[PDB]
Amino acid sequence: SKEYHIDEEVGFALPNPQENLPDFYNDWMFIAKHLPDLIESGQLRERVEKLNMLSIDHLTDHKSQRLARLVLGCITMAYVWGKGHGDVRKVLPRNIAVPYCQLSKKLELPPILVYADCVLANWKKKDPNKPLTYENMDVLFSFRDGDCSKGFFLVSLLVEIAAASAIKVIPTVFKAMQMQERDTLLKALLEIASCLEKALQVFHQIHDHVNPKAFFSVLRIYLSGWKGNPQLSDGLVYEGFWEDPKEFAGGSAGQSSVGQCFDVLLGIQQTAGGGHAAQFLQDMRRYMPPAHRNFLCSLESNPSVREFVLSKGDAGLREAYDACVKALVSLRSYHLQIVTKYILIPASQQPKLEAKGTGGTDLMNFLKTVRSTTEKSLLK
Ligand code: HEM
Ligand SMILES: N[C@@H](Cc1c[nH]c2ccccc12)C(=O)O
Ligand SMILES: N[C@@H](Cc1c[nH]c2ccccc12)C(=O)O
Ligand SMILES: [C-]#N
Repeated sequence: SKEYHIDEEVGFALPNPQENLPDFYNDWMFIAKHLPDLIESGQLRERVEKLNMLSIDHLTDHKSQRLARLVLGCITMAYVWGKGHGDVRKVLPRNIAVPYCQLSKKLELPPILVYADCVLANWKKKDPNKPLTYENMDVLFSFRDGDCSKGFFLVSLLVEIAAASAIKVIPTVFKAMQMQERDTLLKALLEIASCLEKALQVFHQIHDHVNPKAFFSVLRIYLSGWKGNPQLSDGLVYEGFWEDPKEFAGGSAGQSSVGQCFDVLLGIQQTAGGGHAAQFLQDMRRYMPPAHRNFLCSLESNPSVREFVLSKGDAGLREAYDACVKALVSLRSYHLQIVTKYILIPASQQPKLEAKGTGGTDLMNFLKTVRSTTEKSLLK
C-alpha cells in the first residue's frame, strides 16, 4: 500500500474514482455517457471522426487520467467493433488516437480497454454511507442496452474486493517468516484461505445479475481486442501516433493482479515453463497499472512461502498452506463452470478450431493448464 497503490477496503480497485471529467473534455464524456444511443442509431463513427483533436495537459490528479483512459477506451472499443456484426475499422482517427496513446504512455498502459479501466475505475456507490454491495453500487459506462454490463463489471469488482481482505495479510506472512513465528504464520495463512473461500461465494452472484446469451452475443465483442484475432490480423492502426498496425490484447481478468498475486505468494509457478499459458500471464502484467506490476515484482523478490512451509515438517502449517491452494483450485474449478455456461453453451447455439477468449488464449486449454498447475502445488 505504501507505494503499490493497494487499499485495505477496496483492494486493487480504485477507491472512489471520479465520475465527471473537467469542463475541457465534455466532448468525450457525451460520447461515452451515451454509447448505447449513438451506436444503435449508427452515428458513432461519424461523431468520433468529426471531433477536433485535444491535448492531455489539463489532467492534474491520477483519478482524472484513469477516467479519461476509461472514456477514451470505451469509445475506441465502440468505434472499432461498432454494431458487433462484422463491419469494423482497421484504422482509428488521429484526433482520438493521439491523446489516448499519449495518456496510455503516461500511465504506462497499452492503448486499449483493460481490466484496470472497465472494472477497477468503472464504478461508484449510490449512497456513500452504505457499504460496498451490488444494491448500493453502479457502473459509470455501458456499451449497449441489455448487455448486462452493470451485473458483469460489479460482480467482477466485488470478487476483487473480496480478495482485498487477503491482500492486507501478506505483510504479516513475510514478517512471520523472517522473525520465525509459526503461530502467526499459521493463523495468517488460514485468514488468507478463509478470505479466498469468501471470494468464491461472491462469484456465485454472477448467475443472478448476468444473462449468458446477452453476455456472449453483444458485450463480449466490445471487450475483445486485436492480438491474434482473425478480424484484425495485422492489428489496429493508430493514425498520427504510430506507423503500422499495432497488435494489443483484449480485456480480461488475466489482467487482474489478484489472480497472479496469490499464485506468486504461495509459490505456484504459473509464469515458469515458457509455454503458451505461462507466456500469456507474464504478458498481461504489461496491461496492469505500474504500481500493481511492482507489487507482483515485490512478492517474487521475497523468500518462498512454499519452501518455508516444506522445510519446517509441520502438519498444521502445510494444512493451512493447502487451504489457500484449495481455495484457488475451487475458484478456478468454479470459473470453468462459468466458462461452460457463458461461452461454451452460447457458442454452440449461434449459427455459422478451438475457441479464442477476449485476451486471445485458447481458453479451455489455457484455464485447465493454469488450474492443473495450481493443483500440483498441493502438499500432504
Ligand atoms: C462471465 C464471466 C466470465 C467469463 C466468461 C470468463 C472467461 C475467462 C476466459 C475465457 C479466460 C481466459 C483468458 C482469455 O480471455 O483469453 C479467463 C481468464 C481468467 N479469468 Fe475469467 N471469466 C469470467 C469471470 C471471471 C471473474 C469474475 C474472475 C475473478 C474475479 C475471473 C478470473 C479470471 C482469471 C484470474 C483469469 C486468468 C487465468 C487464471 O488465473 O485462471 N474471471 N476468464
Ligand atoms: N481474482 C479472484 C481470485 C482468483 C484467483 N485465481 C482465479 C482464477 C479464476 C477465477 C478467480 C480467481 C479474486 O479477485 O478474488
Ligand atoms: N475473457 C472473457 C471476458 C472477461 C471476463 N472477465 C473480464 C473482465 C474484464 C474484461 C473482460 C473480461 C471472455 O473471453 O469471455
Ligand atoms: C475472465 N477473463
